[PDB]
Formats: sequence, C-alpha cells, structure tokens
Amino acid sequence: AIEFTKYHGLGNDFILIDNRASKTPAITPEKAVEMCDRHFGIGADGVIFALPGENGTDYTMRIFNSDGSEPEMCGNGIRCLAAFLADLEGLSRNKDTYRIHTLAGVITPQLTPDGQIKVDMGLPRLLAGEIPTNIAAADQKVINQPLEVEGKTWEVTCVSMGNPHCITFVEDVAAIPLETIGPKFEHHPAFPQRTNTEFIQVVSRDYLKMRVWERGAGITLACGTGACASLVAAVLTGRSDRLATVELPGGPLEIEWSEVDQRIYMTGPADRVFTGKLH
Amino acid sequence: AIEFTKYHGLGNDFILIDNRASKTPAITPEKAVEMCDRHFGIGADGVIFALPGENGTDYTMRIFNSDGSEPEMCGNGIRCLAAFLADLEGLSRNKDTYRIHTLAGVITPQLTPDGQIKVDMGLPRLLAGEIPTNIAAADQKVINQPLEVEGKTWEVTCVSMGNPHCITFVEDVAAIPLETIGPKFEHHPAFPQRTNTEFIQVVSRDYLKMRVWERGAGITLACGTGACASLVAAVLTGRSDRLATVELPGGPLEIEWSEVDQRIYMTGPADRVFTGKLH
Ligand SMILES: *C[C@](N)(CCC[C@H](N)C(=O)O)C(=O)O
Ligand SMILES: *C[C@](N)(CCC[C@H](N)C(=O)O)C(=O)O
Repeated sequence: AIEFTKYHGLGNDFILIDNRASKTPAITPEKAVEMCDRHFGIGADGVIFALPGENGTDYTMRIFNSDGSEPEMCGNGIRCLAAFLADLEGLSRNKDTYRIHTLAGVITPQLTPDGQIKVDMGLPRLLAGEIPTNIAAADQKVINQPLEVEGKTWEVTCVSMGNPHCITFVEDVAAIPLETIGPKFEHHPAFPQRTNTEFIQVVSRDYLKMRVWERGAGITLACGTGACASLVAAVLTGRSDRLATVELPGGPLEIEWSEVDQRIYMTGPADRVFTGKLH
Repeated sequence: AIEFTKYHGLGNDFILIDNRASKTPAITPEKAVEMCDRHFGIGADGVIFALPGENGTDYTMRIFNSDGSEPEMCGNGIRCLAAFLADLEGLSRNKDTYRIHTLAGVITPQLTPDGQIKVDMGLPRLLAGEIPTNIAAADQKVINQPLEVEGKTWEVTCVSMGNPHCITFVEDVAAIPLETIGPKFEHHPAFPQRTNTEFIQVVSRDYLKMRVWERGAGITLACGTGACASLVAAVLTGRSDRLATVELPGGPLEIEWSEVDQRIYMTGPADRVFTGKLH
C-alpha cells in the first residue's frame, strides 16, 4: 500500500516517499531495512522522506540508510529529493530553489537550466569534536593524522558535512580492497558514531578519483557528502584547488569550496527510474 | 511505459512482464541488462516474460539473465511465473496447473493448497554432450570427474536441467570464496556455453546445503535448476537419497527425483514484492 519512486544520483540509489501528510516518517527504520534489501525488497542505499517544512524551510528531509540508521545529511539524496519535490509540485512550482531542513541544518538545492542540481551543502566542520573522532582533542583539526587499522598505519584527514568522513589519499584507488578494509575503518574505535571512509587518488589539482565505503550502506557508486568532504581534505592537505571534479564509480560531481562564503557547493544529476507500490 | 511486477523465489529475484499481447518480447536483451542493474535500474537476477502458449501449452516462458543472455530454464522463475499467471487470470482461472513451454521443453508448475508451487522440472540430462561439457565424451556421463581450476583439481559432476550445472561437494560451503572462484568455473574452457556452479555440503542423506555462482547472474540467493541438479548429482555419487531438502542462502527447496517417472519435482515459494512502471 506504500507508493514510492526510485531515484539515483550517480548510482547512489534511493526510495523516495511523499510524506507531506505528517512530520512522522510513515515507515519505521526496521521496515526501511526490509525495503532496501536488494533481493527481498525494492533495493536501495536508503529511504528518503519528503516531509513538511520546519522553521521557515520549504520541506524537510529525513533519510534512513539501508541498515536502518539515520544519518544527518546526504548530498546525492538531496539532489534526488529536489527532483522529486519538483515532480510533486508540477506546474505549481514557482521557484528553482528549495530550502530543506535536515538534521545537519538548512540545505539549499537549486534546479539549474541544464537539468543538473547545484546544492549549497553548508560549511564543512573541521574540529574533531564535530566529526566526531577521538584522533585529536575536540577543539583540534584532524589533518594527515595516523590511524592504525589492523596493524597498518594510514594517514587520514577527517571532515564533517553534518556526517563524519575519514579521507585517505592513495596512489591507485582501484587497487584498494574496499570490501575488506572499508568496514574496519567504518567501525574503528576512533569513531564513536562510525564514519564514512573515502579513498582518493589525486589525478590533478582539479580532479580527484574517489571510492567510498559508507557508514550504514557499504560500497556505493557515489557519495555527495563524501565528495565534498574529500575536496575539503584535499585543500586542507595542499593537494588540490578549491574547485574540482570528483570522479566516482557512478560518474562525476563538481565540488566548489567557495572563497566568498566558505560554503561547499556540489553539482550533479538526479535520475528518476521507476514508480512503484508495495504489494 | 513498461509495467512490471517484482517477484522473488527464495531471494532469487525477477522482473515479470505480462507479454501475452505478442510473441515478441517487449524488451531487448540490452534493455534487460539496464533494467536488471541494481543501482541504475530496477534490480533483478533476470527478466521473465509471460508469453503466449505454443504447441498446446497454456503459456510460454522466456527469461533473460541480468547479463542479457537467454538461458533455457529457471526453476525459481517458473514458480514466480505461475503465481503471476494466476494473478493475471484472476477469477477466470479454472485449474491449478499450467503447462509452460520453455527452451528446455514443457515445464508444469502446480499451485498447491498451502501456497507453495510444485514443479515438474522434467528429466535430468546426464550426458556430457547434453550439458555441454568437454570433460568426457559426448555419450558419457560426468560423475566425480576432475576439473583443474587455477591449478587446483576439483572433483565435479555435471547435470543439465535444460541448462548446464557443475556440482562439487565440499566440507564447509560457507568457507568457499565464491566471488573469486565462481567466475573461474563459469568460464572454464571445459564448458563451451558456460556453466552454473553449485558447491554442496551434505548435512545428511536428505539435507543438502548449497551455494551457487550462476551463469549470467553471479552470486544468487537460490537456484531451482541448480538445486535439482545438485540433488541428482548427490544421488549419482551415492551421497544422498532421492528426496531431500536443499537449503539455499534464501531458504529451502524440497527436491524429489521420482522413482515412478525419473523426473525431478521441485517445490518452493514465490513472493510478489511490488508492482511498478518505468519512468
Ligand atoms: C547519500 C549519501 N551517500 C550519504 C548517506 C549517509 C551516510 N551513509 C552516513 O551514514 O553518513 C550522500 O550522497 O551524501
Ligand atoms: C532462475 C534460475 N536461477 C536459473 C537461471 C538461469 C541460469 N542463470 C543459467 O544461465 O542457466 C533458477 O532458479 O533455475
């Protein structure tokens, strides 16, 4: 009886639910796990609810990861949600931007003329207490710091986009055994709320290649918050400029850490795949 | 513009298409690959077409694997198709069994009172030429024969249920590195048309545990033709009786190699997950 629409942003794929009738998400986290199961359910990286606006915003977004946990933001999902909201509003839509309340703060996607969606992702949070991580003291940044993972010491940089990211720079990202090492970062004791983990190969100062092991979702084909965080980490470590393409397994995102307002802007696509109803 | 229903049989999941309007499948193999993609499409192990009957049968089944190739039969998919046909017929249904034309021959599912589907899967095909495989001469069976895969010699038995199977018996099926070794069996030169590969742990003479790397689909949670072939192989090698439970990752199937008619009967569930429409 549940109607939904399947979207993906660069192959990070989501079940979108019109939840305008209530501030309460209409499916539980447990049911979201069942719906995200790729064989027994619909199959997705997460469920996204289009919820009533709060505190002057146009709408609210909540998301459950495919493990049922509730993260604070999602960039690919915000793009999908903006596309979904435009589809719901149809010819009643009177603007090209939505102000969206999230657990991380207000996030503003803009539907651009060429079909892409450009998102004001807010300010990156750089202090260890904001990640959160215990690698450094709460009031310190975490830049090129050591993390021992199964006896091997990695150099990592942590950044939060509302959610935690642990970024490490590598010579050959395709060679990372991501299915094995990803969970060991995700659940490392240094991360009290777990972390997302990005492996970055710098191709040039404006082009990063990324693979990710996501908190609560595993190997995904793209991660918007993670691409933002990785660009921030590349700037902080002197490896990249503030405007770059981040090439993900599912395709490219354009990331800009603006010198005007110090906010991150992320531009990419959103694709509606199919509409469905649960039996 | 394509409407479809998602089903699974023990987690082996399929897109079912009502194709009774024409003998021409509504989608090409290339489009089936796109639709079976888990992140960019609907996500499935295969597309199954409910087609008009041929040569006296009630309906015809064709199936595309998620890689686009067209196999000759599918047991989990026949069960799902029988459930789909019963829904499509609705109150006009006047029988509990359908005779279904397939590339492998006529296959007859029976909707049983308890919600399961029992399928007459036909005679197993035991000669190397019928598999096909080059392990033995075309007129010989293939029972506990050697197969070198990356320099390690496995003992294998081959059986066809219309499609090829290569069965090997192991002490601990959970321990098989299936992602790594599966494709090496699938594409081994001994199999000119590739093969499905089943790893079997005998628990008792009426209980087998199975994991499978499918031709054209990879790691699946269940395979009906493969469970049938594995029971046949277990009988041929003296390891099991002719009636057994085959426990797959997705659940159990009941397999019987009847002594009355030497045909294989397979019983298991079918579950309708959701209906949908491509954007
Ligand atoms: C949607 C996402 N890939 C972030 C999803 C949340 C993370 N899995 C987490 O738990 O923080 C994105 O595109 O940003
Ligand atoms: C549906 C299936 N798992 C068989 C599907 C065909 C094989 N992948 C092949 O290529 O032979 C079943 O349940 O029998």
